[PDB]
Amino acid sequence: MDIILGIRVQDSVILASSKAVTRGISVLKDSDDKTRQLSPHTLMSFAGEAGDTVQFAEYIQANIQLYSIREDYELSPQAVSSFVRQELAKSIRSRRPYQVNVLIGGYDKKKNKPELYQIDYLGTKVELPYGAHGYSGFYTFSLLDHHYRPDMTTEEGLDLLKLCVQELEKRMPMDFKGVIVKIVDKDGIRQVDDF
Amino acid sequence: MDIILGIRVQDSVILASSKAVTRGISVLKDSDDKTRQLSPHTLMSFAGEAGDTVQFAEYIQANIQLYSIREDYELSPQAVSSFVRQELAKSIRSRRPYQVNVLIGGYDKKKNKPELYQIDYLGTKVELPYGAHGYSGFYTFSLLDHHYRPDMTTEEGLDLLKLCVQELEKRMPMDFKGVIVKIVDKDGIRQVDDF
Amino acid sequence: TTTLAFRFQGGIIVAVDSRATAGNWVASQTVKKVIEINPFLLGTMAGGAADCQFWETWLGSQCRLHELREKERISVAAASKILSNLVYQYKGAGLSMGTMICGYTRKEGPTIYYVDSDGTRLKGDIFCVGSGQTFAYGVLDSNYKWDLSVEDALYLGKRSILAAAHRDAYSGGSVNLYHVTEDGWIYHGNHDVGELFWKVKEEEGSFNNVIG
Amino acid sequence: TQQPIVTGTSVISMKYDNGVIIAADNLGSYGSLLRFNGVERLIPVGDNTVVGISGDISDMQHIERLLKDLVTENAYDNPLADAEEALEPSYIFEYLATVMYQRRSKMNPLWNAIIVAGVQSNGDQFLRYVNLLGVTYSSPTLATGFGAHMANPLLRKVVDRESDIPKTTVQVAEEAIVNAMRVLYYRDARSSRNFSLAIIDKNTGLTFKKNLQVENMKWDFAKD
Amino acid sequence: SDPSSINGGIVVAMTGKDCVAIACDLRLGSQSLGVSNKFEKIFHYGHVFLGITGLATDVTTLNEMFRYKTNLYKLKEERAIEPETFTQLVSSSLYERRFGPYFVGPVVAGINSKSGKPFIAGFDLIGCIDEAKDFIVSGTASDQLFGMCESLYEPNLEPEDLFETISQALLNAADRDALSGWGAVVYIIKKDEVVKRYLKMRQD
Amino acid sequence: QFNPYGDNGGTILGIAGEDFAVLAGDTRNITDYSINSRYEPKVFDCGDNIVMSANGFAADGDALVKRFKNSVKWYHFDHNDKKLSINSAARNIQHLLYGKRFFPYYVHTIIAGLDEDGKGAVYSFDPVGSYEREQCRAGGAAASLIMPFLDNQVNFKNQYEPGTNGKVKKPLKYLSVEEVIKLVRDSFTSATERHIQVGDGLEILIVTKDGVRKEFYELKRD
Amino acid sequence: TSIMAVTFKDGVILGADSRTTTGAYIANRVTDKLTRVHDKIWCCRSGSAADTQAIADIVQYHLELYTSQYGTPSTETAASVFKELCYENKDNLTAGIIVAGYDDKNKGEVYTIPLGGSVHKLPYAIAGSGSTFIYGYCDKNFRENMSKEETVDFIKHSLSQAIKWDGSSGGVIRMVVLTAAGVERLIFYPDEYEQL
Amino acid sequence: TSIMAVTFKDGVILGADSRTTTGAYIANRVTDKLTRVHDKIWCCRSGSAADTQAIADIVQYHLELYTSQYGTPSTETAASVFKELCYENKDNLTAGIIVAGYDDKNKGEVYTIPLGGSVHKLPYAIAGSGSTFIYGYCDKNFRENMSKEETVDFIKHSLSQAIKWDGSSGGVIRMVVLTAAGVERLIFYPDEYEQL
Amino acid sequence: TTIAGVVYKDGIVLGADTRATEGMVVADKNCSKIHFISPNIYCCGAGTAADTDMTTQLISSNLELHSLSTGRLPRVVTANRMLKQMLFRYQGYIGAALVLGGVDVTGPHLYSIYPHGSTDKLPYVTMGSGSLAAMAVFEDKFRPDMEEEEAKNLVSEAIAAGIFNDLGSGGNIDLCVISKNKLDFLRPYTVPNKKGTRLGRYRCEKGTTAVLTEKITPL
Ligand SMILES: *C[C@@](C)(O)[C@](*)(O)[C@H](Cc1ccccc1)NC(=O)[C@H](Cc1ccc(OC)cc1)NC(=O)[C@H](C)NC(=O)CN1CCOCC1
Ligand SMILES: *C[C@@](C)(O)[C@](*)(O)[C@H](Cc1ccccc1)NC(=O)[C@H](Cc1ccc(OC)cc1)NC(=O)[C@H](C)NC(=O)CN1CCOCC1
Ligand SMILES: *C[C@@](C)(O)[C@](*)(O)[C@H](Cc1ccccc1)NC(=O)[C@H](Cc1ccc(OC)cc1)NC(=O)[C@H](C)NC(=O)CN1CCOCC1
Ligand SMILES: *C[C@@](C)(O)[C@](*)(O)[C@H](Cc1ccccc1)NC(=O)[C@H](Cc1ccc(OC)cc1)NC(=O)[C@H](C)NC(=O)CN1CCOCC1
Ligand SMILES: [Mg+2]
Ligand SMILES: [Mg+2]
Ligand SMILES: [Mg+2]
Ligand SMILES: [Mg+2]
Ligand SMILES: [Mg+2]
Repeated sequence: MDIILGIRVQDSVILASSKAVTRGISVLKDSDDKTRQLSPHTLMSFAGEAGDTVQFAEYIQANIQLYSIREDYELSPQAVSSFVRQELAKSIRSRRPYQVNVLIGGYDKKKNKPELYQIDYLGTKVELPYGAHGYSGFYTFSLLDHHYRPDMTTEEGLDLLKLCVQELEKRMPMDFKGVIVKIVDKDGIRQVDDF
Repeated sequence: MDIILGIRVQDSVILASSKAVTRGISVLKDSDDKTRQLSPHTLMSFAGEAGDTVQFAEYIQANIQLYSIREDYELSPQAVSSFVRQELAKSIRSRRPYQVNVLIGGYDKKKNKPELYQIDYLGTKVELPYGAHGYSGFYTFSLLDHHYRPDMTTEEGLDLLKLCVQELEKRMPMDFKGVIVKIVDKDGIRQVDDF
Repeated sequence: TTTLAFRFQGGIIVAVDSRATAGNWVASQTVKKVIEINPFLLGTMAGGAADCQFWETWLGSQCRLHELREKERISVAAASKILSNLVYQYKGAGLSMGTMICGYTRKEGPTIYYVDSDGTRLKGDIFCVGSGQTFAYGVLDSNYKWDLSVEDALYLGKRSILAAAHRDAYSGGSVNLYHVTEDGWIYHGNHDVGELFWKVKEEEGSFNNVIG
Repeated sequence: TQQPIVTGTSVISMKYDNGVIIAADNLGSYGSLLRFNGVERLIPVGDNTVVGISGDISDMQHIERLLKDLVTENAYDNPLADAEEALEPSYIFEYLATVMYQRRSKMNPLWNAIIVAGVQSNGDQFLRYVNLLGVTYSSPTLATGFGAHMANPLLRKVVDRESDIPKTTVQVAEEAIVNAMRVLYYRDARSSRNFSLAIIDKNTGLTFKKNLQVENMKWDFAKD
Repeated sequence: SDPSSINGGIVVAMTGKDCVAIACDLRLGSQSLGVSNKFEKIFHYGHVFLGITGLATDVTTLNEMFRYKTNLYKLKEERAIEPETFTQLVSSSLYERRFGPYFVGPVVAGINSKSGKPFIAGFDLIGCIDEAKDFIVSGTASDQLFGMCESLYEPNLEPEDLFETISQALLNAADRDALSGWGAVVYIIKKDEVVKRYLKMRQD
Repeated sequence: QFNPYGDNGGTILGIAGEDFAVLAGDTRNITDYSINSRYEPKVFDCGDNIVMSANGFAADGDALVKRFKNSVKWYHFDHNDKKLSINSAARNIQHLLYGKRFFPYYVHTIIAGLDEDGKGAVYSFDPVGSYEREQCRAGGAAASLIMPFLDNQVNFKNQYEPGTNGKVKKPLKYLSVEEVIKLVRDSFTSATERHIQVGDGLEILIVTKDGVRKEFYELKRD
Repeated sequence: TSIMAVTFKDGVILGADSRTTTGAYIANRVTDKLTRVHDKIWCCRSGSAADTQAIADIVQYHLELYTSQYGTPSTETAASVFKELCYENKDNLTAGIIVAGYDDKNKGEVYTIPLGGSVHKLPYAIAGSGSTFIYGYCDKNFRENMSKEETVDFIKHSLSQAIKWDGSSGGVIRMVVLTAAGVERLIFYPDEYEQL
Repeated sequence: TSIMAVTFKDGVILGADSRTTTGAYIANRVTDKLTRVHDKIWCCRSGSAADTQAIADIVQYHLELYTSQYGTPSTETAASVFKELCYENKDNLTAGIIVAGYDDKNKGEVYTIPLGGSVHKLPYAIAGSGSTFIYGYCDKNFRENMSKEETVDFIKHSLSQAIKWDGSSGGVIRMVVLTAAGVERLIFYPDEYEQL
Repeated sequence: TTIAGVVYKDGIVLGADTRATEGMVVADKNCSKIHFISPNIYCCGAGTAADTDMTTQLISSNLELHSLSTGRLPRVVTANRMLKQMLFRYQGYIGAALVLGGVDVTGPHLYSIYPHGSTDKLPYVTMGSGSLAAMAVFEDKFRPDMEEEEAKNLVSEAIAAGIFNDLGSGGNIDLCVISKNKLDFLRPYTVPNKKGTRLGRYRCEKGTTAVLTEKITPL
């Protein structure tokens, strides 16, 4: 899977993730959602090797959903990200590691703050105002370095994200078939259906 | 360079050639014309390794233009294609071969017939009703097998070509930034500026 | 191999070629690339002949145990995921498998899942898998719409395999057709490319790249 | 996976009207070095079977012990160990064949080529081959390694098909084997002059001949 | 990678009673991709016929080369080259590229104009002459052709009996090869008439 | 490095008749340019009116045949002496072969017999156990020489009726056992002439409702 | 191969086995590895058969042309020509050659030319695969100014052992005696030397 | 390494050089390669120093435990234990061991165990890199039922030659004499053996 | 291939099989392997077949020119030198393995020449895949100074051993007898295998194949 972006604004986290699923010379699908809801206020996007990506996402989802039932409580985004990192850090020294990179965008209902975590397949975690995995970051980080402000609104975040996706459509060689965008705020997770 | 198509209809040959020039992770240009006019009624499109493509095209162009001045006469498309094939067949056993594939679309003013030649970097020549180089042919030949007729008009040829370019935009992984289209008929060579 | 399956107004169409190769050696031209799991489930086969034949036969056994245990027809989603979770366990070992789990249940309606040997599992309306997928995609994508009749859909699938049987050196032999509806699957014949090609040429006025 | 170190060369054999003959030279080579000149490579099992072994000598010695141990084990709780329930050539072969194929399938082969020669209870001639890959075959003449290329052509002129076996006497067969051993000494760089020969006959039993030598050697054409 | 099986295709030749036959398929591909179904592999220089399988650029180059050589031959000798002589010319020409060869499998066929004797021959890529009376085969389905020819062929066939034999040999051999077929041509050659027939075969 | 595989040559041929089946194979066993044996049988009666051959690497072939024969024995024990049908035998062989998917039996297997309707059957397997029922199959070294001839002469491929010129196909008339044995012998004579690993002898096993019969023919020995 | 040249009172004697191998197959069991480059200058050949023959033929040509212009060449001169070829073409050759000759002035002389292309003048020399096994024996048993019969026995015993242990050596023992009296060819068969 | 064991009238004698190398560097010039596995069963060690020490220590343990239960083991028994270790661990070991011992019943016995793990009972045995050079010499000079002084000389001369030609061998020549009389250790220095 | 030669009392007998192969397939069953060098010298050829044909032809051509200039019959030593020196120059890449036999002013001579340029001068030689099978027959039955019909039989017997026991070799047996008084080129000397008889006629009847179009042109 190719491009996954994330941006944390004033009161929300926005995750943009490409729709293309290519194998070899054929684009097999152009409407693929590269995300799983882990809990009502925590969303994880993912990209990496075929099979491993979904298998890993669904496995994490299952574990967080089990935690939610057992304790009748939602884990903080910080807690979920630390759980995910440990799973990847365990994975990297396995017989066959999970080749999956992830972004975790969550809204911490206790602190009333949006939070964005970037984690690679080695288990390298970082909290960021904006993140990306793979080649996308080479273009998108310099844009966001220029245009980002911490106090931006969700609409300003979406405009700044359009400017990222346009630059990627201009300068990247692969046709990634546009992006599905999702906003994570105090009211939960919703999909922007027109982008 | 990626996609180059050709289609011979009733009274003309139409060549479509992609505009993208990519190096690595960046699309350096999105308006590149992958063709050279060899003579007033003969056009050659080309694709292959960087540098080699243009160097080879311009070298052929120079030689045909020299022939034209010396004899005050235009070589037939059949003659130009045979000259080009020999150059590639000579090339393949060189110290460093030209890695270039070509299509030669010409209108033979003697026979009053359009002619399309497909030649690869080994010097493999074939006359065809429609041709392609690289991965494009895997999608486009089956379309043209279905839809082509020998007695089609130039407008019918352009519609059939749009259907080829749409299928390539749907199913190929690389963004080739659309195609420049050129028609070769009894009146010479002209570029379709809106496609 | 060339296998396609697509969703439309009046169900699912599934069409496959019938050739098996060992390099450039044509090993057979009368091979069955569709497994009839039950009266409502089909599986297509592309890739390793043994890997497909074995694990898709095994899939049919696991679908039977589900309906004994649960007194209910297995969902296409569940059937496809048994196979995807299986191949994922064998990931890296060198299984070669490209398959399409096509079926109907009341719960999900007509459904197609693409599953392959490196773990990818995808729901969709159109798929083409095999060495000749690109050739089939070309014809299929440019004549498709939900609108299509059962007569036109059956033909388009037949024709999209013929297309690939022609151009792809490793596809051919014959076209096996299936139509899946709410009442189950229905076989729509074995069509030898030897006779079909010349009939389709004559009647359709296509394949003008050929001498005949 | 290993590599053979100390090695034995050709084992040759054939059927004749009443039994079988088998032969092998007494050399243990260490590459090009002709290291051990007193190595016996024909190993009898009972009074009705001789197992001829080529290839790695350490693996041969292992196989020798397995056969020695097989005789011990067959005697256990067996009042007919020296009569109806004695070990047969066919039993001894099938055991070795099982072992050889098992070992190749664990990627840890016994680095040998074996010919089991003998006579069965009913008087039938037994002659069969097995090697490090578990490949088995039978023929009126059998030979391992180098002998397959030079001995078999000569021995097949005496017994070309099955119907020639009753026509071949023990004298004709023994001459052919000794003739073949001379030819191998001229032409195999990893062979020796000294060899052992064994005849297993349905009437006269097992005759084991030690310290034979290649003789009647033509070298006179060299001086020119 | 292997130059002798990139493009694909086959040639077969046979002798009969006062006649020879040579035949070839029409496919040219890039491995799996079929490109052309009009790529003939049989050429002629006077009354001598030459079939060539293998790498298609070399097939074309050698055709152009032997046309060149046989033209100069005719100008100097004041007569058309004979099959026996042409066979030697092919062998020489291939062997002069011994350590950088043309990746081809040529097949000569014709009737000696003076003696009236039917003649065929075949070559490896460096020019060793297979000089057989019965039949010569070449290409990606050569094994298949060898089997078909050995069981179907018999000596001294009349032209139209021979046509059926060579045609069935080609068609059934091609249908067991992924890189052959897509059409076929058969030449029936007699001392002073040549019949060229295109065959109807399955187009996969 | 140790290579666990080898090539013992040989060539086999199965043909299904209307109420019979044949499985033939040459009796030559080789390695490289050497002949090991001029008579080493390759096609075996496995019981229950089933004949089998596993041509290729003879050790893996012997192993497989041995395991299937044993499978027939234990099928009788475990299911009250029930006859193993040819279709059931074929599925059992798929599992035997696929069991060694990642360290294969280096052989091409063919079984022949009668189906449960009394009609002739031939099943054909790749090394890792994919299979299919056919009317006709050659396997091994000279399979590329023989199969095209069988397409032409058994299934009447590319054959049409004189006078119609390509319009009407030659009808698919059934072949008698005497007719089939002629094709097998001539197929092996052709394969012997043109393939260096084929020769010495031909052994044919014929399966009918009455049982398993054998025939043997000389082949050219060079 | 087992080869040796040994100086003695009356001149020098060359010795060799007769085996030529292609892997384990003895391609020629009666090989003549003692070759003549001049009337009384001979050589022993070990290594590639093609390389040593090609060299020996070129040396024979050079010394024939030397003789035409400057009379009989010295044994040292022959050795120098062998060296020049072997040293300058060391990357393409596998040749180990012993050069032995009889002058009247210098008497018997032995020069050995190993793989490198270096030259070494010695009282005797041993070479070839089978020579490894007789270093101990030859060093203990060699004396200077031996008689003809002693030197024939010294070579016969030495090569007998080299043959016994080396599979690459075998067949007959050929010798070539170089003295003022002339050139004598000797042969010794297995039945004679094996029982020593 | 140059090592040998030789049976004679009164029993058996083991012999060895004293050089241990790491490439061209002589890591130990006074090495003791004759090691004791029982009162009158000793061995000569060649190959990897670590492997042969590890083996010899394990054998010493096995024979000590054999002695505790079943009394003095035969020389054949000691050889079998060495063989069992060397054969079963052939893929991980580089060990060439000669086993030599004195029974009263059997007298002197010598068993050699080369790289394969095979066993060979012999009148005498030679092994190690330096042994190649003395096959010729030892075969010509060995006799059965020699005296003690003859066998000491036979070993001294043989290893003197092995040392002279092999760079991997050198230093002192150690010997160990095994007879009914007991166990005697002998040493011979360069100044003595080089002048032979 | 099985090629062989012997020196007999009056001269030389050369022998060869007739099987040419590609892969594991037999391309020619009656292929000629005994080559003309000069009227008194012939050469059997094994190895890469093209290299065998062209190497003998080039040396035959150069000896013809040599012989025209000197006016006397060529010698086997010069044929041996010219082949040897060429094969050596090409360092084994010209894969010719020859048995060279002929009769000079100096008597009969037999050589074996290897691809790398080594030659052995011998009273009997064998080469090719079938050389061991053939050499076994010579080690069994050869003796010096044989009569003609005896030597013919021995070589024929040696080629046969190769034909039957070696899969590389087959077909007929060709001999070439060379003496001072005659040259006898026997092709075939023996036909040890009959051509297999076919029990059916599988040839199709006229109009069975499907044609699209037709063209006729006269000459
Ligand atoms: C068009 C094609 C031929 O690619 C299509 O995919 C065939 C699908 C098919 C499905 C069911 C039954 C029969 C055929 N596939 C084949 O014909 C495959 C192609 C293939 C070969 C090898 C591999 O290897 C990973 C993948 C795909 N052909 C086979 O499976 C053939 C008959 N058997 C073998 O090649 C045997 N080998 C043995 C070693 O292990 C791999 C299989
Ligand atoms: C101990 C022995 C017998 O090997 C001795 O050294 C021989 C010296 C000799 C033989 C004949 C005439 C004159 C002198 N040498 C041989 O018998 C050589 C062995 C050898 C082969 C190759 C190389 O190095 C490349 C070194 C030594 N035998 C040959 O030369 C034989 C005739 N030819 C081949 O083995 C063919 N090979 C094929 C691979 O490329 C090299 C030549
Ligand atoms: C001829 C000689 C002196 O080499 C003889 O064989 C010695 C026997 C000996 C030495 C000391 C005590 C007992 C017996 N062997 C050595 O001196 C060995 C040489 C040798 C090294 C390695 C191998 O095979 C893996 C075989 C022989 N010397 C050593 O073992 C020394 C102490 N250690 C090293 O050279 C270190 N190497 C590093 C690379 O891995 C292997 C050990
Ligand atoms: C036993 C046999 C058949 O090998 C014998 O030596 C034949 C001698 C012979 C001589 C004159 C005319 C015909 C036959 N040799 C052949 O039949 C050779 C065998 C061979 C094949 C391949 C190689 O490769 C090093 C060596 C020998 N057959 C051929 O030469 C055939 C006609 N051509 C090819 O196989 C093509 N190859 C391509 C690669 O380069 C070598 C020639
Ligand atoms: Mg196809
Ligand atoms: Mg085909
Ligand atoms: Mg044959
Ligand atoms: Mg020897
Ligand atoms: Mg010829």
